[PDB]
Amino acid sequence: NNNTRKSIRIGPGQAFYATGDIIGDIRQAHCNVSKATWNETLGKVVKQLRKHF
Amino acid sequence: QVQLQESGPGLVKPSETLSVTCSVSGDSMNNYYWTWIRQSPGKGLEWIGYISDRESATYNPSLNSRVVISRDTSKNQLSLKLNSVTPADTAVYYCATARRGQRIYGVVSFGEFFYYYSMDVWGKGTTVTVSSA
Amino acid sequence: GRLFQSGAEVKRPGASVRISCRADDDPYTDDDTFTKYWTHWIRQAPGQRPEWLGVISPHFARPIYSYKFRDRLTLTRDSSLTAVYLELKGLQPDDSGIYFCARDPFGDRAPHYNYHMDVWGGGTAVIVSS
Amino acid sequence: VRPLSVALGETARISCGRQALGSRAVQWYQHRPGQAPILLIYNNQDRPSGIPERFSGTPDINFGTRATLTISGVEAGDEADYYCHMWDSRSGFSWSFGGATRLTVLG
Amino acid sequence: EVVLTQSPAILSVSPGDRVILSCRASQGLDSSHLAWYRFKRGQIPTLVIFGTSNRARGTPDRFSGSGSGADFTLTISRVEPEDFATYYCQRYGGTPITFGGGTTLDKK
Ligand SMILES: *[C@@H]1O[C@H](CO)[C@@H](O[C@@H]2O[C@H](CO)[C@@H](O[C@@H]3O[C@H](CO[C@H]4O[C@H](CO[C@H]5O[C@H](CO)[C@@H](O)[C@H](O)[C@@H]5O)[C@@H](O)[C@H](O[C@H]5O[C@H](CO)[C@@H](O)[C@H](O)[C@@H]5O)[C@@H]4O)[C@@H](O)[C@H](O[C@H]4O[C@H](CO)[C@@H](O)[C@H](O)[C@@H]4O[C@H]4O[C@H](CO)[C@@H](O)[C@H](O)[C@@H]4O[C@H]4O[C@H](CO)[C@@H](O)[C@H](O)[C@@H]4O)[C@@H]3O)[C@H](O)[C@H]2NC(C)=O)[C@H](O)[C@H]1NC(C)=O
Ligand SMILES: *[C@@H]1O[C@H](CO)[C@@H](O[C@@H]2O[C@H](CO)[C@@H](O[C@@H]3O[C@H](CO[C@H]4O[C@H](CO)[C@@H](O)[C@H](O[C@H]5O[C@H](CO)[C@@H](O)[C@H](O)[C@@H]5O)[C@@H]4O)[C@@H](O)[C@H](O[C@H]4O[C@H](CO)[C@@H](O)[C@H](O)[C@@H]4O)[C@@H]3O)[C@H](O)[C@H]2NC(C)=O)[C@H](O)[C@H]1NC(C)=O
Ligand SMILES: *[C@@H]1O[C@H](CO)[C@@H](O[C@@H]2O[C@H](CO)[C@@H](O[C@@H]3O[C@H](CO[C@H]4O[C@H](CO)[C@@H](O)[C@H](O)[C@@H]4O)[C@@H](O)[C@H](O)[C@@H]3O)[C@H](O)[C@H]2NC(C)=O)[C@H](O)[C@H]1NC(C)=O
Ligand SMILES: *[C@@H]1O[C@H](CO)[C@@H](O[C@@H]2O[C@H](CO)[C@@H](O[C@@H]3O[C@H](CO[C@H]4O[C@H](CO)[C@@H](O)[C@H](O)[C@@H]4O)[C@@H](O)[C@H](O)[C@@H]3O)[C@H](O)[C@H]2NC(C)=O)[C@H](O)[C@H]1NC(C)=O
Ligand SMILES: *[C@@H]1O[C@H](CO)[C@@H](O[C@@H]2O[C@H](CO)[C@@H](O)[C@H](O)[C@H]2NC(C)=O)[C@H](O)[C@H]1NC(C)=O
Ligand SMILES: *[C@@H]1O[C@H](CO)[C@@H](O)[C@H](O)[C@H]1NC(C)=O
Repeated sequence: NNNTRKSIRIGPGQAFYATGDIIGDIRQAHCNVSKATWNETLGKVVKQLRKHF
Repeated sequence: QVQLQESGPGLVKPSETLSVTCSVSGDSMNNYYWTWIRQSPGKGLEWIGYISDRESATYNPSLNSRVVISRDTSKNQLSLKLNSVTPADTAVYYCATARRGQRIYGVVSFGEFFYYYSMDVWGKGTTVTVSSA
Repeated sequence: GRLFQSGAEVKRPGASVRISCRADDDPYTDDDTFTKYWTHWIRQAPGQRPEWLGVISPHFARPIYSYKFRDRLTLTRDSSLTAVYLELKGLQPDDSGIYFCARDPFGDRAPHYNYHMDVWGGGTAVIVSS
Repeated sequence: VRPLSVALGETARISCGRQALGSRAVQWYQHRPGQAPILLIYNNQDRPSGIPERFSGTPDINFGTRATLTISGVEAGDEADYYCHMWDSRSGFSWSFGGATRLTVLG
Repeated sequence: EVVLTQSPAILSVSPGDRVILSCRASQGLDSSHLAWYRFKRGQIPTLVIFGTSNRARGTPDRFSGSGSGADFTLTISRVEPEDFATYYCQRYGGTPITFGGGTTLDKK
C-alpha cells in the first residue's frame, strides 16, 4: 500500500501522525521465500537433526 | 461468428409483466455470458442484468429486483421479463453478449484481482412502448 | 538529508518572488535545521556559473547579503524556526534561473570549523517574462 | 450527457467522467442513435478486430493516469454517444455505464 | 575580489581513466576555503571535496583533491558513467562567495 502520512496538531507542540489515504490498490503485506532454497535448507536441518534423534 | 436477433410485442399495458426475447443464431452457448441493456429517451444506457451457463441470475440493484432473466439450450435462446411495468419503462431493449476478464493487480492467491465484463457483440434492440392508451 | 523548496514560478518584470526552503516537509516537525546551520541562496542562470545571493545565519536569522542584491533581497526565517525564505523584489529578465538553497556549517561548528554546502536542495525555476 | 465538438481531421480526446481509485479496466462504447452500441476499446487499450486503428485508450501503467479515448482523424461518421465503462479495484461492481459524451464533428 | 579560473571548460575522457581538473585563483587561498561541487542538469548538486582535500560523506575514494596557494586540483582516479558532469570550485573567506566557471566532462 502507498501510505499517506498526515500530521494532526493535538496540543501545543504535539503532533499525532495519522494514516491519510491509500493511493492506488489495497493489497496485503507479504513475504516471499524461494521454495527450492527453503526446501534444501530444511533438508540440511533435517540431516543435522537426525544425528540427535 | 455469433448472430443475435431480438423479438418482442412492443405493446404492453402498465402494471403487468413485459417479456422481450433474444434468439441467437450461428452457434450455441459455448463461450458467452448474456446480458440485457435498455435505453430510455432522455437518459443514457442502462445495464439491467446478465446470466451465464451456470444460471446465476445477477441483476442491477437499481432495477428493484422485479426482473427475471433466463435462457435455455433446448430452444437455445435468451429471455427477459420484468414485473409491474410503469409507463416510465419505455425504452429500446438490446440483447448483448459479454466476455469476462480478470484484472490482476497483485497476488492472485490473496484474491487481488477483479472481474469485469465487456459487451462485444450486440443487437439492434426492440422499441417497446408501455402505455394504456 | 535533503532540502525541500517551493515550486517553479513565472513572474512579470518589476514583481517579486518568494521561495521557501525546508529540511522536513512535515509542517509540525522539530527538525532544528536553521537553528544549527547557515543557509545559502545560490542562483544559476542558463549559460552562467552559479551566483551567490546571500546567506542566513542560524543564530537569530541574521542575513548576510551580496552587495549587488542588497537593495532588493530579503532573507527570512519562519517564526516556527523550521523554514527559511528568499524574497527577490524588482525582478528583471536576467533574474531568471534555477534558485538553490544550500546548508552549511560555515566555519562555526565547534570541533573542526569546516566550510561546505553539504546538503543542497532541489532548485526552484524562476522565469521572468512579459 | 456531455457535449463536445471537434473539427474534421483533428483529434478528439474524450475523458472518462469517473476517476479510478486503483488499477482499472476501461471499456469504451460508441452508440449512434438507432444503431447498436459498438465496443471500441476494452482492457484500457485493446481494440477488437473490426475497429480501426484511430481509436486509442490510455494504458493502465504507473497509477495516476486518466482514462481517455483518442480518435485521430475524426470522420463525419465518428459522431455518436461515447460511454466509458470504468472498472477498478476499489469501487466494486460497475453497474453504471456513466454519463455519455456526445461528439459533434464540425464542418 | 577573488576570481577562480577553471582551465579547460570542456574535457573529454573515456570511462576508467585518470582526470585532472584545475582551479586557479587570483590570490592566495586559505585551503580550508576551497570546495568542489558536482552539477548536472536535472539532479541535485552535491559537495564532492571540501577543505581542498577532504571527501564528503557520500563520496567515493576515486575522487581526491590537492593544492595550495592559488593552484587547486580535483582528480578522479577511475571515471565512471555518473562522473560525467560539470564540476565547480568555490572559495570561502569573504562575501560574495564566488564559484569557478566549471569544467564539464563528456565521454569519448
Ligand atoms: C512474491 O511472489 C509473488 C508470486 O506469487 C508475487 O506476486 C505477483 O505480484 C505482482 C504484483 O506486484 C502481480 O503482477 C501483476 O500481474 C498481472 C498478471 O499478469 C499475468 O497475466 C497477464 C495478462 O494475461 C492475459 O494474457 C495472457 C496471455 O499472455 C492470458 O493467458 C490471460 O488470460 C490474459 O488474457 C500477462 O500479461 C502476464 O504476463 C507477464 O509475464 C510473462 C511471463 O512471465 C511476460 O512475458 C509478460 O510480459 C508479463 O510480464 C501474466 O501472465 C499483470 O497483469 C499486472 O501488470 C499490470 O498491472 C499493473 C498494476 O495495475 C500495471 O502497472 C502493469 O503495467 C500491468 O498493466 C498492464 O496490463 C493490464 C492488463 O493486462 C492493462 O490493463 C494495463 O493497461 C497495462 O497494459 C500495458 O501492458 C500490457 C502488457 O504488459 C500491454 O498488453 C498493454 O497494451 C499495455 O501496454 C501485474 O504485473 C503478479 O500477478 C503476482 N504473481 C502471482 C503468481 O500472483 C509478489 O510480487 C512477490 N512479492 C515480493 C515482495 O517479491
Ligand atoms: C585572513 O584571510 C586572508 C585571505 O585568505 C589570509 O591570507 C591567506 O592566508 C593563507 C594561509 O594559509 C596563505 O596561504 C599560504 O601562503 C604562503 C605564502 O605563499 C607564497 O609562498 C609559497 C612558498 O611556500 C609559494 O609557493 C606561493 O606561491 C603560490 O601562491 C601564489 C599566490 O600567493 C600563486 O600566485 C603562485 O602561483 C603559487 O600558487 C606564494 O608565493 C605559503 O607558504 C603557504 O603554504 C603552506 O601551506 C600549504 C597549505 O597549508 C602547504 O601546502 C604548503 O606546503 C606550505 O606549507 C600557504 O599556501 C595565502 O597566501 C594568504 N592569501 C592572501 C591573499 O593573503 C590570511 O592569512 C588570514 N589571516 C588570518 C589571521 O587568518
Ligand atoms: C505513491 O503515491 C505518490 C502520490 O502521493 C506518488 O508520488 C508521485 O510520483 C510521481 C512520479 O513518481 C510524481 O510525478 C512527478 O511530478 C513532478 C512535478 O510535481 C511537483 O509538484 C507537486 C505538487 O505540485 C509535488 O508534490 C511534487 O513532489 C513535485 O514537486 C515532475 O517534475 C516529475 O517529472 C514527475 O512527473 C508526482 O508528483 C508524485 N506526487 C506526489 C504528491 O508526490 C508515488 O509515485 C507513489 N509511489 C509508488 C511506489 O507508487
Ligand atoms: C503558528 O501560528 C502562527 C500564527 O498564526 C503562524 O504564523 C503565521 O502563518 C501565516 C500563514 O502561514 C502567515 O501569513 C503568511 O504571510 C506570508 C508573507 O508574510 C508577510 O505577510 C504577513 C501577513 O500575511 C506579515 O505578518 C509578515 O510580516 C510578512 O510581511 C504570505 O506569503 C502568506 O500568503 C501568508 O499570508 C503569517 O505571516 C505567520 N506569522 C505570523 C506572525 O502571523 C504559524 O504558521 C503557525 N505555525 C505552524 C507550525 O503552523
Ligand atoms: C528478492 O529480491 C531480490 C532483489 O533484491 C531478487 O533477486 C534478484 O533476482 C533476479 C531474478 O532472479 C536477478 O536477475 C537479480 O540479479 C537478483 N538480484 C537483485 C539485486 O536484483 C530475488 O529474486 C527476490 N527473491 C524472492 C524470493 O522474491
Ligand atoms: C523437498 O526435498 C525432498 C527431498 O529432496 C523432497 O522429498 C520433497 O518433496 C521436497 N519438498 C518440496 C516442497 O519441494
